[PDB]
Amino acid sequence: GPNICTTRGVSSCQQCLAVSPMCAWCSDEALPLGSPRCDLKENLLKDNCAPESIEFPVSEARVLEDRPLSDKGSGDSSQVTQVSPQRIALRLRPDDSKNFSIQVRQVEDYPVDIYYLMDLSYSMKDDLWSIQNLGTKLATQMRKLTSNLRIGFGAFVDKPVSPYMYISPPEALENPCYDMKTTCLPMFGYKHVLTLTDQVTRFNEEVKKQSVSRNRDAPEGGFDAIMQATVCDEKIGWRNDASHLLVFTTDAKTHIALDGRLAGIVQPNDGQCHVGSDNHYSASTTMDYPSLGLMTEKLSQKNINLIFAVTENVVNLYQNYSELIPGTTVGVLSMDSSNVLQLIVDAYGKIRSKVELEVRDLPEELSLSFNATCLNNEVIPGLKSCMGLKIGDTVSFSIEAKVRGCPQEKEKSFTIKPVGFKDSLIVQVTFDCDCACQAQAEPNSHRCNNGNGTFECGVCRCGPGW
Amino acid sequence: LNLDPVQLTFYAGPNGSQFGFSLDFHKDSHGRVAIVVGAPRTLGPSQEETGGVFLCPWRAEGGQCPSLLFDLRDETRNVGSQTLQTFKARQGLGASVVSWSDVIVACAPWQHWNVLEKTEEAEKTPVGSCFLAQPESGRRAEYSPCRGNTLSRIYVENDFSWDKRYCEAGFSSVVTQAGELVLGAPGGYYFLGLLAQAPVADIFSSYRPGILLWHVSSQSLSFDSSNPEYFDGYWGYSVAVGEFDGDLNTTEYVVGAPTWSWTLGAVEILDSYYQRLHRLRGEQMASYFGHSVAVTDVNGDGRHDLLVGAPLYMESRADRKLAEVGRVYLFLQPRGPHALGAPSLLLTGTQLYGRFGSAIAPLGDLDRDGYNDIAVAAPYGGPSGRGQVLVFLGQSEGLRSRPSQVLDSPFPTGSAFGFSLRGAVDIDDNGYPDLIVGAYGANQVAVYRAQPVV
Amino acid sequence: DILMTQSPSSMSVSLGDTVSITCHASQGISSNIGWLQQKPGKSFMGLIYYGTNLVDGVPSRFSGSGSGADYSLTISSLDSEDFADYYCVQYAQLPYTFGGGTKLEIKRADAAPTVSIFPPSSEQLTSGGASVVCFLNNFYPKDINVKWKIDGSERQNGVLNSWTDQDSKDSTYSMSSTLTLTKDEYERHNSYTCEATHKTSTSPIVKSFNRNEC
Amino acid sequence: EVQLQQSGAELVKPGASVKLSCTASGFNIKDTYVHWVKQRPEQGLEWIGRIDPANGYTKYDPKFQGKATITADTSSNTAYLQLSSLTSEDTAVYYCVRPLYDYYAMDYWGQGTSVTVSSAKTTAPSVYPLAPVCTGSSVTLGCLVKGYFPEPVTLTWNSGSLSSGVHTFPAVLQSDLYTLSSSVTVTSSTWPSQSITCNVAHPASSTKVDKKIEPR
Ligand SMILES: *[C@@H]1O[C@H](CO)[C@@H](O[C@@H]2O[C@H](CO)[C@@H](O[C@@H]3O[C@H](CO[C@H]4O[C@H](CO)[C@@H](O)[C@H](O)[C@@H]4O)[C@@H](O)[C@H](O[C@H]4O[C@H](CO)[C@@H](O)[C@H](O)[C@@H]4O)[C@@H]3O)[C@H](O)[C@H]2NC(C)=O)[C@H](O)[C@H]1NC(C)=O
Ligand SMILES: CN1CCN(C(=N)c2ccc(C3=NO[C@H](CN4CCN(CC(=O)O)CC4)C3)cc2)CC1
Ligand SMILES: *[C@@H]1O[C@H](CO)[C@@H](O[C@@H]2O[C@H](CO)[C@@H](O)[C@H](O)[C@H]2NC(C)=O)[C@H](O)[C@H]1NC(C)=O
Ligand SMILES: *[C@@H]1O[C@H](CO)[C@@H](O)[C@H](O)[C@H]1NC(C)=O
Ligand SMILES: [Ca+2]
Ligand SMILES: [Ca+2]
Ligand SMILES: [Ca+2]
Ligand SMILES: [Ca+2]
Ligand SMILES: [Ca+2]
Ligand SMILES: [Ca+2]
Ligand SMILES: [Mg+2]
Repeated sequence: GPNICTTRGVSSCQQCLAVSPMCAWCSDEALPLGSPRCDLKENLLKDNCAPESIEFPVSEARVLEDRPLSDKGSGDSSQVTQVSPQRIALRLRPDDSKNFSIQVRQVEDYPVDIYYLMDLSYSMKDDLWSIQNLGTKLATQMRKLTSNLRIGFGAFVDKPVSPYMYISPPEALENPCYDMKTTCLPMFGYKHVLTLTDQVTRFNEEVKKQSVSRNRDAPEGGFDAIMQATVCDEKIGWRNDASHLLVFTTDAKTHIALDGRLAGIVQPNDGQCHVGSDNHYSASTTMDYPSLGLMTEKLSQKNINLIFAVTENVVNLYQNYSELIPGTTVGVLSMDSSNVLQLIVDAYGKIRSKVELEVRDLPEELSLSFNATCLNNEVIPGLKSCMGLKIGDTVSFSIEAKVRGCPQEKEKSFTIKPVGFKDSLIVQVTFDCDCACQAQAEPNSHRCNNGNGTFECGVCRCGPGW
Repeated sequence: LNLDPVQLTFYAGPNGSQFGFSLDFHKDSHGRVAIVVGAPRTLGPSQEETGGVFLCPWRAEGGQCPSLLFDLRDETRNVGSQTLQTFKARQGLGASVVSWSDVIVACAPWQHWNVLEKTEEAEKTPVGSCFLAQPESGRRAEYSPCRGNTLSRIYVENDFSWDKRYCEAGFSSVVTQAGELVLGAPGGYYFLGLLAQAPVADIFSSYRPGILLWHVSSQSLSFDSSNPEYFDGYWGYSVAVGEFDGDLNTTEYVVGAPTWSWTLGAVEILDSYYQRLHRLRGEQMASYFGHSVAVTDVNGDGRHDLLVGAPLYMESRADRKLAEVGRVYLFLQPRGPHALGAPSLLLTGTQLYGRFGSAIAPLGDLDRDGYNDIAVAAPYGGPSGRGQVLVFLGQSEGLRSRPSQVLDSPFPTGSAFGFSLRGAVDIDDNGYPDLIVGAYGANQVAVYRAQPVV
Repeated sequence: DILMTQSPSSMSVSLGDTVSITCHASQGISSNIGWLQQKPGKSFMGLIYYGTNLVDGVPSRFSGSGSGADYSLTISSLDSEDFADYYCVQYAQLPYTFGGGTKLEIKRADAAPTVSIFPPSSEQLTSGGASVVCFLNNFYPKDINVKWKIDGSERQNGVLNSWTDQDSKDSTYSMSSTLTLTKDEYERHNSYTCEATHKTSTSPIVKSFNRNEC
Repeated sequence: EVQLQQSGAELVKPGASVKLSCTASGFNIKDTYVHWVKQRPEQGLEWIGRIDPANGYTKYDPKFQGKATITADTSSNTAYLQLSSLTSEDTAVYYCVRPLYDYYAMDYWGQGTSVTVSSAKTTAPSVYPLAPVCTGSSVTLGCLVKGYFPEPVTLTWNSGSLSSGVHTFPAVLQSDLYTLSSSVTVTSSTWPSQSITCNVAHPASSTKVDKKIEPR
């Protein structure tokens, strides 16, 4: 009987396919006048339509790249596969929908960068002492999780300018601890000390030569240091295919954007590297502290996992900041950093305990839906993220793409990528809205009103200008 | 709505002087309006930055302005077996400016100060200082309420109580109709923040050059605190005055504390005795809620309303993502003795890092409909990021949710167009209140003239 | 400590005169000096602070000046109330130190004193004491020297002198000298004299009496 | 208006102690420095020390280290000066001082508190008439008030009647006891024609003696 394909009374092959994903078009010449050309593929064959003249696209989804998931992230020149498949082809006719899957694994024995960024205001004098063997201790424990570890060190205090800095007497500049009975370093903003390296004894020996400084106000310029440790890629030495852990230790409040005006500083932070050959932050006294939003941007851009390792007296503070900077982890630090080792290990576990999908460059007319499978084959509808995972675990997601109508551009592509991951699933979409018979149309046909029309797919169409 | 964006007027100071960092309208004893302009990095005598002030006569063509001269020489006084010292290098004269009557008040928040007694010292610190001028008569005075002569050791013993050594007085400023100067000092009491008030008349009558340390008996300072909620709160980062207690004889203060309570931020309303009448807490940490405050009755009931700027507010967006755009809060004063409730309206910026709410200027009644209006700056807003100033009109129920007019910066990138604002004054005497906009990055000031509604 | 040498110790002047008091320090004090007024039998009033600045309420006819270690107080057109004590004080260094002081006195024509001697009363003699009194009333200038003589020979032990401030009426001065002896010692001698030396006479004004004799 | 209202005159014995007070009127004592100054006729003016009533820190001239002890109570809005182990040399007038504008100045002064140190007991005066010797147009009489303690004494003639033409000299300390005198001048036709009396009152011991001047 009649259906939406016929009852709509379409005018062409293109219009026929736009009715519904189930409609088909017969471009055969030998077709009765009363019989419609736009019907179910079954009904057309039933009416003796030539099988070759049947236009009926089917929405499909085939893989192009399907590398197997790596069992180990060790070895290789980063030929590690974390996502599978890596690339698929997607074909969709108007108002239709096709589905596909994706697998994501938290690969075992993946390389790791750890940059130790340390508050070295006066209260951290004791902390320096307890981490003099952190490099080797940390190596021993991380060896259980990875075979490619690199570590590095940086330190901060605050903007070396009044009123954060003591500027009298002249002695105080060289030795801020003059009015006490000790010596400390001249005040410094942020200084890089040790580029990421796998030679962990370098960490120990650099640390043993470090010492604290002293400044006036409780809040410190750590956020300056986080910014630089993030955007100075080559100096810090972050690797392309590795987890990036930025370990921030402090026992105090922090300066934030717009604080700088108390030092006469109004220039917004530009999010650029300003650490040169002297390994000190040169814009410390000229550029304001960075905003949370700008930090978030750069951390995300460089795939840095920030770890707030702070003392109990400011845990709530940094826990709250962490909520304004997604992907950030907080750990409770001892008054002498004696527990900083276990803190870093726990954080690394927490960091790799989550898989959260993200979409880039998704066309307007496309919408996606996600059904997740975390744990043991337990499906979770309307979810695109798993938690509570361990290293070596694997999760998968069912995805369905729904296109609205037919867009102008017939070929577009987007990306499915887990947060922080290197690999990703590229989806090459193709919008099959047209018919093949259109490619062989007869303009100014002598079948269509004395040349006043075009003959395509077995019917007459009004030409251009009409 | 009816500011003229076609024919602007441009004033300009020296390159690098940050001319336009602060500004205000000034009326001489005859009512002739001019523009006082602060230029906090203007060069001094020793070819060193000390800041400066300019008094711009009104001219449709604009151009260069004459200097309002102040003493830029460092001072020293050996008295009472001590040595008093002022340091004006990089003091930032003109980091704030305000006019009242025929008097101008220009401040240098980062003017430093020290006291030497033998081998000990008070420490060289930015107490800040304000300079007062009566341009017509040539009278000059100074006011630096945070200068002390206590030695460093003493503060240490008493755990830094009543420590005003880092006040940075003049960081913000305002003057009551009665002629009481109110200075914000965000570094007061070891960075809690304090307010210093004193009648302009008594400043002039009690000041003599060379004394450096003198008493202003009629002055009033806010109080220290041991509540950590106030620590590093920069109470006085911004300041304003208004009528909020229903007693027209008393003048209430509005104080911004953008890092109050571990950077939650706050704004407080106080009586003239610094007793707290209300507190508005920030909505989001590090948003700098209280960066700017504005008092004006926007809904025409005769009750002053309160606007607060949080230029770093991060608006929530799809996929659990935040976007720094800035926000402005409107608080309508309720009838009679009642607390200011929740905000009546939230205005939220659109441009990433735009810093919508960095400045908020009452315009008075721009379109002359009976309701006062405001201008909000986004110094790095607009599709180009060059800066934008948005106008919102008053109405019976508060403010309109959408702007009536948007002013795109005419200056290049980095001008900070809108960082400073001032309205509610008819400079060309055409019967419509006008707007002056500072762009210290370009060392210029733009004047937008209000015209009849079209 | 800083020594403050104030000069002159006193000056005799008239109404309308323009006068100047000076104050010299032992070292530079950079205008860290104040000037004070103390009207007769009353407290102090601030005149000048920091060298040249008038205290609130002080007339403009007063004025301070000078620098380094030499300063001056000037009063243009003296008023009847300006006749009083004046002091300088430095506060350049602790301890604060004051000047010797300067007293403004009313000037007038010279006038010789009216001398009058008085033997011991009968009452005092019966009690075992003996006081000879010698009044010297109404004279100008203030500078005067009294000398007691017993039997022609000078006596200095047991003399008690007292001077009055410049009289409000005639602007003259007066003095009272009293020689106290025991009853026994008073009768060892006969002649008792008090000699007055003033610039109004080269010859001293003598007045005396003889015991028993009358 | 700024006023410094000090305590009343003190009359104490050597070796004892006394505590003077300086109450602030029309302002808060805590606003400025408060100094103390000592005044004597011969020695003149001497700076004792200062206090900052806001915190109680003090400075002293080393000459007064031991005797002088300056304190302050913001509650009663008063400053104090304690003197100990008193001596005859501690007999002086004591002023409390504060500045007007200049932090270090000495502008506003109290009325001053008189202090007298002595072991003398309350002794009544000995009034003696002073008649001239056995001529001119003008005559002069006298009166001698000797050996009284403490001060003061009111002296008049004919009970306030004869006022003009009189010279009552300041008291003088004579061995822990005061001595005073007074002269009066009239015409020869007045005396001994008219009776002249020397009225002397000493409220301390409550005595009002009157001696009539008789010729010789
Ligand atoms: C890190 O971030 C957290 C989360 O915001 C902050 O914690 C909040 O701090 C505020 C301010 O102190 C607290 O405010 C108040 O809420 C109370 C209601 O409490 C209940 O509910 C929570 C669960 O959400 C329970 O934990 C709690 O025990 C209660 O069951 C009110 O009672 C309070 O009232 C009084 O004070 C306010 C001013 O704050 C007055 O206006 C009121 O009139 C009244 O007098 C108040 O409203 C809030 O409860 C806290 N939340 C949580 C979850 O702890 C941290 O402060 C922040 N830390 C740092 C360092 O930034
Ligand atoms: C009695 N009551 C005391 C507190 N009070 C204040 N107004 C007040 C508030 C805050 C502070 C400070 N916070 O922090 C600073 C401490 N410093 C320790 C050493 N640190 C060196 C370094 O870290 O390098 C820098 C930080 C000082 C001091 C005083 C009211 C009166
Ligand atoms: C997400 O999960 C839901 C189930 O919770 C899936 O939906 C059902 O899918 C079948 C497939 O044939 C339909 O017949 C049902 O009508 C659906 N039920 C609903 C929607 O309530 C859905 O397909 C999943 N999506 C993806 C992309 O896997
Ligand atoms: C398409 O969806 C169906 C049901 O949701 C599923 O069984 C099928 O495996 C999906 N196709 C692919 C390629 O995963
Ligand atoms: Ca520590
Ligand atoms: Ca700091
Ligand atoms: Ca009021
Ligand atoms: Ca209102
Ligand atoms: Ca309006
Ligand atoms: Ca106008
Ligand atoms: Mg610190």
